[PDB]
Amino acid sequence: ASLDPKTGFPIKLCGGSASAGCQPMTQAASILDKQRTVLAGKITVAANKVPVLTAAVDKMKTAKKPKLDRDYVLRYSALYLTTLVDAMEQYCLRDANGAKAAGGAGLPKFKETLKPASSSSLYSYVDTVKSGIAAVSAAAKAGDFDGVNKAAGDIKTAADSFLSTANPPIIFN
Ligand code: CLA
Repeated sequence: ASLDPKTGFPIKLCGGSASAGCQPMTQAASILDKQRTVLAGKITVAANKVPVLTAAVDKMKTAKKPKLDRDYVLRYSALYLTTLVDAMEQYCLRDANGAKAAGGAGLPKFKETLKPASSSSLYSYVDTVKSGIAAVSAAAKAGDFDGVNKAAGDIKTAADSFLSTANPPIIFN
């Protein structure tokens, strides 16, 4: 019904009718819906790791000689924020062009010729996270501890907002 906070994994038997059965061979979910639960689970893991940065930045400022580890803030941004932004963009793509993005147009390639992730209803939330990445990097260069904390909070609100409007089908295959 929801996705695990850390692992991100998902948390009726009729004859002649799929009846949205969870059991395999009775599953009514499309491969697109299964791809959407995967992307949503990956969005869930990255957003739930935003609290971990907030704690690290608080430990940095409380230290006797406060210093901002540009390397930690930039490495967390490289490891979690790129993940979250790319996954949000992919969810937006699958929503905008439907099956075409699930492999219906072939191997991922340049000149995709499918509806872009931009112009999606949920794309505005992806723009908020892109601003959050820029703030996390700008604050780290500046040395502003408060800037990193709020920017991570802005990303956390945006990712939670995305999932709520997305209403991703949770599929236990
Ligand atoms: C065995 C290796 C393996 C495994 C387990 C996965 C697993 C995954 N990949 Mg990866 N991937 C792999 C190899 C693998 N990949 C390779 C080699 C490539 C390069 C071609 C990719 C390229 C790739 C991309 C580009 C994407 C994934 C995605 C995914 C996720 C969703 C699965 C999916 O899209 O199925 C989709 C499967 C198909 C479209 C067809 C494959 C054939 C199916 C699985 C078998 C059906 C059997 C059927 C019942 C019998 C025949 C029926 C008859 C009618 C024909 C999942 C985490 C997606 C994702 O969400 O991750 C971000 C995604 O966007 N993968």
